[PDB]
Amino acid sequence: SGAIYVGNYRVVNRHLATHNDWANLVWEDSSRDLLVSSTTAQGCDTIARCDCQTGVYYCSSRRKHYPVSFSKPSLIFVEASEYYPARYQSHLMLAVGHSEPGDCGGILRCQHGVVGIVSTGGNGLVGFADVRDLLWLDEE
Ligand SMILES: Cc1cc(C)c(Nc2ccn(C3COC3)n2)c(C)c1
Ligand SMILES: [Zn+2]
Repeated sequence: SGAIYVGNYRVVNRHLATHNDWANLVWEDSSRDLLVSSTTAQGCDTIARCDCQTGVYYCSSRRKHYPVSFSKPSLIFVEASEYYPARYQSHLMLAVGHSEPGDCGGILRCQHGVVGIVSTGGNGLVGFADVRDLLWLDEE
C-alpha cells in the first residue's frame, strides 16, 4: 500500500483505489495503473521534474529503502496478476529489486523529489509507475 500526497491530490495504484478515491476522482489510467483523487488537506510530497535513472525506493516487505538504477519510462509487457491480465503497461520503469504485491504504493524518489510508485515485480524485478510527466499535479 502507499500514496503520493502532493497539493490537494492523492496518487495511488489504480488497483488499490478505495471507494472514497473513486467518489472523489480526478484522473485514472488503467494502462499506467494510476488513479488520482482529491484531498481536503494539502500534502507534503514534491514531484521530480527530470530524466534521473538513479534513486531510492521503499520496499514494505523488507522495511527497507533500497538505492536502484531504473530504466526510462516505457511500454513493457507485464505478466497476468490478481489485478490485471498479461498486457502492455505504459509509463513503466524497471529496476533490480525485491517486490511483493503489498509493496505496491512504495515511493521511488531521486535528488529532485518523487519519481513514481511501485506497481509490479517478481524474480528480482520491480516496476514503478512514473508520475514525472503529470505536470498538473503541481497546480489547481
Ligand atoms: C509489486 C508486485 C506486484 C505484483 C502484482 C506481483 N505479482 C505478479 C506480477 C506478475 N505476476 C505473475 C503471476 O505469477 C507471475 N505476479 C509481485 C510479485 C510484486
Ligand atoms: Zn531526478
